Amino acid sequence: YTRVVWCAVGPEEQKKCQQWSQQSGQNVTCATASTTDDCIVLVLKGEADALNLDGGYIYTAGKCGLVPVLAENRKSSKHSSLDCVLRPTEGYLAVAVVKKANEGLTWNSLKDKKSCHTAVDRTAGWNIPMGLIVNQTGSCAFDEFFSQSCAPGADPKSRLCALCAGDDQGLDKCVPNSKEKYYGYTGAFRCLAEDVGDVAFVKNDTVWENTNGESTADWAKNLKREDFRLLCLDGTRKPVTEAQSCHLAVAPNHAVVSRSDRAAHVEQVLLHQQALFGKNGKNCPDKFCLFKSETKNLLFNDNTECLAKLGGRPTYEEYLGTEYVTAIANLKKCSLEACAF
Ligand SMILES: CCCCCCC/C=C\CCCCCC(=O)O[C@H](COC(=O)CCCCCC)CO[C@H]1O[C@H](CO)[C@@H](O)[C@H](O[C@@H]2O[C@H](C)[C@H](N)[C@H](O)[C@H]2NC(C)=O)[C@H]1O
Ligand SMILES: *[C@@H]1O[C@H](CO)[C@@H](O[C@@H]2O[C@H](CO)[C@@H](O[C@@H]3O[C@H](CO)[C@@H](O)[C@H](O)[C@@H]3O)[C@H](O)[C@H]2NC(C)=O)[C@H](O)[C@H]1NC(C)=O
Ligand SMILES: *[C@@H]1O[C@H](CO)[C@@H](O[C@@H]2O[C@H](CO)[C@@H](O)[C@H](O)[C@H]2NC(C)=O)[C@H](O)[C@H]1NC(C)=O
Ligand SMILES: [Fe+3]
Ligand SMILES: [Zn+2]
Ligand SMILES: [Zn+2]
Repeated sequence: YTRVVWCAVGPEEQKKCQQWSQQSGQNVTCATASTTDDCIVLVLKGEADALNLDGGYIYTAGKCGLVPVLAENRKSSKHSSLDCVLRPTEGYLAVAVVKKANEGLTWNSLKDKKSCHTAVDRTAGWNIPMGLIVNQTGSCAFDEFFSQSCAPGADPKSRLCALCAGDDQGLDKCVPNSKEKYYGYTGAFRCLAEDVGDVAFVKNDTVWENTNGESTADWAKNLKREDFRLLCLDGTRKPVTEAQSCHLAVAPNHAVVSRSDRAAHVEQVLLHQQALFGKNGKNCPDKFCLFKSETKNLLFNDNTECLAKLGGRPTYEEYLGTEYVTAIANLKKCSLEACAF
């Protein structure tokens, strides 16, 4: 009776999920929704069991009673003796990236420029940068800071969606799923790489994984790290190698969430699923790899080494931390106690 229903966001994730479902022998089956919020609703209704969420979405799900179950864990440097599944998470660096050729663009001259965001409500793409901007300008009119943007999830007829391109046909403009060309970490970075936007709000890893031949994708194969600069909060610009000293915040890792009454069951299935399809899995790269999808980051981030257990059985507030949680609450005053559904 240990069957788990995963929630896929958009048709590309659905496709990957179906493959996983086939290989799992129906231990995992798939539900699909157009947006992450819709997937959250499916979980609440008990029509789906779980999905992997960015920190920003964990906050939404948390208010509605969903709980973190396992966290994405990437390549470490320390803790190297301890196993991946037991190793603590280090969190990723949220950064703002610009073209080197775009001289004189600093943090202090971002107003009226063109911005690329992963999606509304996400940590590096929205919550961190817009929280900082709202704070600095003392205004809730974050919708009027940049001249134009691609922020998937915003009103398709607003300036916040002006730069979004939609799918292979121009349909689904600004939808918060991989159908939108400039959606997510990869899409937001592509938005910058193609000079549609002036700045991209992504995490540190995105820059590295899509430059100097790390990505064989059409738009990325010719990109060089040296051609990019990170915007620091002190008004300086640094090479992408200096992320440790030039980031906007440290973000809590993406995590699997489920309804609390299903948490234990979801955990045991997943631990077994990754033994089969994880980084060193029995059937990866032979038959299926759960953490691969050609830089598209479908279901999970492509740089995920393993899903790790969470020390101290944390609530959603403890995981994201009190630092990050307070930032979100303040930004959400612009747009204390309620589930948003
Ligand atoms: C006071 C208000 C707190 C905020 C709200 C409550 C949060 C409650 C949970 C957080 C507990 C704090 C750290 C405990 C931890 O598990 O982590 C390290 C301990 O690891 C081990 O070796 C355990 C080995 C176990 C063997 C025994 C079986 C050391 O911690 C330090 O190093 C860790 C990796 O080297 C980072 O995870 C951690 O930061 C964390 O990194 C991420 C970036 C994320 N953004 C987190 O939000 C951040 N921490 C906080 C508190 O925000 C960092 O401070
Ligand atoms: C935008 O501005 C608000 C207002 O300052 C920032 O919220 C504030 O965040 C700090 C740190 O999270 C909170 O201060 C304190 O933290 C210490 C722990 O170090 C704690 O001991 C104190 O009780 C206190 O919370 C502060 O409470 C909080 N202020 C308010 C009014 O909620 C927010 O972080 C800023 N946004 C961004 C993205 O920086
Ligand atoms: C930013 O992210 C990049 C890529 O995720 C990190 O570079 C990787 O670091 C590991 C060891 O920590 C190396 O073994 C990998 O080969 C690197 N990946 C690539 C694609 O080059 C980098 O360490 C991160 N920077 C910070 C400051 O966290
Ligand atoms: Fe994220
Ligand atoms: Zn820092
Ligand atoms: Zn606790």
